[PDB]
Amino acid sequence: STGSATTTPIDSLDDAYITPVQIGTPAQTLNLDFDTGSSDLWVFSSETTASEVDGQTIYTPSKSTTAKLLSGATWSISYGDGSSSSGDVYTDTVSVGGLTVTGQAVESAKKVSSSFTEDSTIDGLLGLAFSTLNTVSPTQQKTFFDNAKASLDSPVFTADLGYHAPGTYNFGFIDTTAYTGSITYTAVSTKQGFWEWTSTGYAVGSGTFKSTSIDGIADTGTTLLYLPATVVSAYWAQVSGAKSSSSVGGYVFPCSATLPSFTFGVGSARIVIPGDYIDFGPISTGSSSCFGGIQSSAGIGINIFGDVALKAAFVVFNGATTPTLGFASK
Repeated sequence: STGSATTTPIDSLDDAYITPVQIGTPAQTLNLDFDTGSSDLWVFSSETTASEVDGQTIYTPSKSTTAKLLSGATWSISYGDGSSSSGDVYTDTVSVGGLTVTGQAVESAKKVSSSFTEDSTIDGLLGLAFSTLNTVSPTQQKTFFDNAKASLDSPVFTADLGYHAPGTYNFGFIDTTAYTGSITYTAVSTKQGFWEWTSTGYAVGSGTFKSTSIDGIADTGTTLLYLPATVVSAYWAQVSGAKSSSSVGGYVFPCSATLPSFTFGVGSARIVIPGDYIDFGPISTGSSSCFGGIQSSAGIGINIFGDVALKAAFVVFNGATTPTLGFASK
């Protein structure tokens, strides 16, 4: 089997991407944030504290003839951005782009943090990291991909995120028309539960490539590119007037600037992030100070190849017995 679904930016900045997901019988379609940095499929629901729902579409398990309470199971998750959610668990039928999993754990939120409430466009998350990170207790549950894997034509999914435009998540096949050149594959460590890999270096604009190993995670659920402070300083030094602002929470730059590109290495291959992908717009409405899309990972504890990086590539998440990651230009 295979599946193919379009993923759509939630706003004009590509702050996140939503993908429609069918849950239950009859189907209830929710728009979920596919997150290769976590491993829980959780949704706003009829159980979510009413004051914490503000415009989201909810899953109502009592209206699904295939929903079953997973007795005694609870979940609770905290994300790197400080947000969180928790609740109980159903199993139900879940379909993405024509690919169906029966008995998928659907984590129903009883509580969500303010950031989730305040974002009316995201109805929940669909985790695509390794199932070892799943938070369900006392019996850990499998991700949608893990459940689908054996049925897929090939044990892979691909992320093809757009810049200020829709893109595609495919399951079970590689669309050879979706990228240019070849796909370069690189080793993955699953030791921390992430799609963790090592970039071979970087360049800023038309500058020379610096060969240096940068361990980080391919994370579709993180907006920005978070890299070591040395790398980030080298980038922003090429933008007149750019500075790190403790008050704002990162590097800012004059909105009148033209940003240089940023290249990262995948083995001997190179992925170029155009400068415009690095612009996250005014820090507040009407400001002429703009927020940068490349930020320091110092104090995160890990480097994160988030959407800024991934949307410059066609990315293969290869879930073979020994997982790997592939990157192609597009």
